[PDB]
Amino acid sequence: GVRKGWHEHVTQDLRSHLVHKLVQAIFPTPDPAALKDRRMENLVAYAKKVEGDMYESANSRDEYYHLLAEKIYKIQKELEEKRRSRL
Amino acid sequence: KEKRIKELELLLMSTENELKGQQAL
Amino acid sequence: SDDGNILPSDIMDFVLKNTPSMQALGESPES
Repeated sequence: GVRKGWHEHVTQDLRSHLVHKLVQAIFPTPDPAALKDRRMENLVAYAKKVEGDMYESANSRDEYYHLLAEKIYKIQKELEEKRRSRL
Repeated sequence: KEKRIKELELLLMSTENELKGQQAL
Repeated sequence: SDDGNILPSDIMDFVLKNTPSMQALGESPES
């Protein structure tokens, strides 16, 4: 028996845009040229690996989103006060 | 900190509504 | 419960370098 029965609700468009939106909060970049630089490919590959691990860690689409958004919350709001507190 | 927290939490979970909606239910 | 990492060192260093902010000066007490 396996509780996972939610993969059929997902789309390739959702997968693509959620990987993209993961990257936007993992590192917002200094300027839009920094999204195109070769070092951002490491950030992008890390975001792809995280997306797949959070997907595999979930028995529902809601739990998958919750796991994505909690790790996004950590990565964004930890650095926003450890490195950007003065805003 | 609250507006940007709800903003971050919503920013991901809105994507399925942006791409394929919820009017089917 | 646990407190394990989520941000590998190679990717961490790239986000750590870019996200800070700084200031500068060059005054003197001389007259």
